[PDB]
Amino acid sequence: KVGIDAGGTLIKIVQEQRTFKTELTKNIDQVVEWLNQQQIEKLCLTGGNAGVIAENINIPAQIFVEFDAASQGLGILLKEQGHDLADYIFANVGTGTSLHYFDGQSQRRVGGIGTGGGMIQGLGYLLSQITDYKQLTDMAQHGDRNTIDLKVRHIYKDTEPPIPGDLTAANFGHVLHHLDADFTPSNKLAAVIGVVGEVVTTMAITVAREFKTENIVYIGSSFHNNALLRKVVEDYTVLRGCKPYYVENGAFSGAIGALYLEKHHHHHH
Amino acid sequence: KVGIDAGGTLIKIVQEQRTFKTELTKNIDQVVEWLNQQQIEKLCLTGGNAGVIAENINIPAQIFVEFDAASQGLGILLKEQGHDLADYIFANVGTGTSLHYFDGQSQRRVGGIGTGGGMIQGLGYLLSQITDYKQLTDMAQHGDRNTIDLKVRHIYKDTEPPIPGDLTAANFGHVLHHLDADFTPSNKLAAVIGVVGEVVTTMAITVAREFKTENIVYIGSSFHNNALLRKVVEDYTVLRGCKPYYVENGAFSGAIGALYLEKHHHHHH
Ligand SMILES: Nc1ncnc2c1ncn2[C@@H]1O[C@H](COP(=O)(O)OP(=O)(O)O)[C@@H](O)[C@H]1O
Ligand SMILES: Nc1ncnc2c1ncn2[C@@H]1O[C@H](COP(=O)(O)OP(=O)(O)O)[C@@H](O)[C@H]1O
Ligand SMILES: COCCCCCNC(=O)CCNC(=O)[C@H](O)C(C)(C)COP(=O)(O)O
Ligand SMILES: COCCCCCNC(=O)CCNC(=O)[C@H](O)C(C)(C)COP(=O)(O)O
Ligand SMILES: [Mg+2]
Ligand SMILES: [Mg+2]
Repeated sequence: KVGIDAGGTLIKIVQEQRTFKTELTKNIDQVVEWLNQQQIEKLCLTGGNAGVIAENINIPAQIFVEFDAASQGLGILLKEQGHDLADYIFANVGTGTSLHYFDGQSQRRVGGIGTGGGMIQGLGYLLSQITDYKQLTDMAQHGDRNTIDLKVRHIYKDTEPPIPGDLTAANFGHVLHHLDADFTPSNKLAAVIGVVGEVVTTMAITVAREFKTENIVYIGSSFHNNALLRKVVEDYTVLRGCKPYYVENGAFSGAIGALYLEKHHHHHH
Repeated sequence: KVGIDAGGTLIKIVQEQRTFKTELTKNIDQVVEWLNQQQIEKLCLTGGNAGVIAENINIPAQIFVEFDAASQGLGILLKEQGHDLADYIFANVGTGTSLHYFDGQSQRRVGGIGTGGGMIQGLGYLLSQITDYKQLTDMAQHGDRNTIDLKVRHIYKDTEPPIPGDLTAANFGHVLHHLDADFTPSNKLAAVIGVVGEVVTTMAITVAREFKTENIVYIGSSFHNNALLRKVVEDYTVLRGCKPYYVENGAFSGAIGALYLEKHHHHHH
């Protein structure tokens, strides 16, 4: 069997040892072409575009809701990778961002936000005219956010501030103080990644506090080829007294979960 | 006496009936010029740039921390305007955004984020080259976000989604699906206001849930001349089962609070 998580931007495919593959959601027809060349008895599907695959191929399919599939696959990966966490927030930073509290037994969605990988690509395109994901993310890595973002220390100056001075006070809030600066593509893109990372993290640490867990597990393809994003998120998570976890193949959590859920759907009473 | 909240972008001045005035923080020297033409016995100061005013003029001054000054002024304005709220979140959407829980007696800061008025101006400048605040905000009001923002309904298509289809899934996440669109200045600016409003609101409703209040009071100068921002925030607050409140002269809460705190600082035992 095959597990497929057909998301808003990427289609994640898991073949069973696991073989991992991705395809762009825009190229969903090419996934169907690939499937038609395999010897597959059943599709285990999840994600927003699961229905599009199912209706376009004659292989029997079963669909699972992404939140439960992602939680189940993530729980499997965490254990494989040596983590025995009692509870955690997980933040699925996909095309958009979905936040979940896992209490040790099951997941509940506790929030979400439109700041995620889609914004990185879209706002990154508006600021740089780069459409290629590897080019965009590579360009951002070494950007300097200092002429773009305002820190608390910039507002309070010689007065000791009421919250730590190094914190971002206003994303893009320094632009009007640097109107003669060279706002390079790298610098602008670093600031896009900065705001996305800071928003995701802020929401994750807030729901971590609300649900009384110190653990925050970050998954999603948005971290791929984006070490800057991983650092923005890791650093701020630690600053706010929580423990960040990244997961090898975590972006395939849903696909793994779909396979697992299909397998255990069979029972009787 | 005079109350002055010298913030990151605007200096809010209250003279006592109240007279309200603003000046750009960049023009802080002109506030000092104005002060030197008045007959003022004492300055009641708050905000990040309070120290700059105090060190540049010979009028006796007392400084108050903005969070307590804002809370106190807001509590005064709410009562003046007929609201007797038992508790509430207040979201101070200034150059950046600071979030507070007021339990009926005092405030505590419960979060914050760099998505606020500074981002509107800075990212708005990067996308439109407009520096004038009235021009920028006026241009945004009637922008169409539909080719820029991705909704849940766009990902899930003919499948009923696990969360409501009209929700923003990814700010700027539709850009790559509309690469031949005319991304007009109005449309781009509406999307900037959209992401700021949605992030602020998301954080406000999350801490409202955490601290068990249905009331969210929004203050800050970021709402001035920005009906779109007010609508984005109001609508999403209501959708998430909370009650939004806007306050006449709410952006002057800190200045009013500074005057009040100075007046009642005098006591003995
Ligand atoms: N090869 C790639 N092409 C396009 N986007 C990519 C790629 N690798 C990583 N990404 C990033 O990952 C995001 C998608 O994350 P993912 O978790 O797969 O979301 P979804 O389930 O919505 O498809 C993209 O918006 C982009 O930021
Ligand atoms: N006349 C104006 N000039 C510049 N910005 C304005 C003006 N009116 C409203 N704003 C908006 O209000 C924001 C500042 O809000 P405010 O609550 O005064 O913050 P601060 O206390 O940091 O100065 C600006 O970033 C901008 O979005
Ligand atoms: C009108 O909209 C007001 C603001 C809504 C803000 C909150 N938005 C959300 O919670 C949706 C965020 N996005 C997500 O949760 C995900 O992108 C999903 C829609 C679940 C789709 O999953 P994926 O394709 O993996 O990103
Ligand atoms: C390194 O930074 C990591 C991310 C930090 C994100 C959180 N940032 C914050 O909480 C600061 C948000 N901004 C604010 O609270 C306000 O702008 C203040 C700094 C209090 C200044 O007040 P004002 O001038 O009125 O906006
Ligand atoms: Mg996904
Ligand atoms: Mg302020």
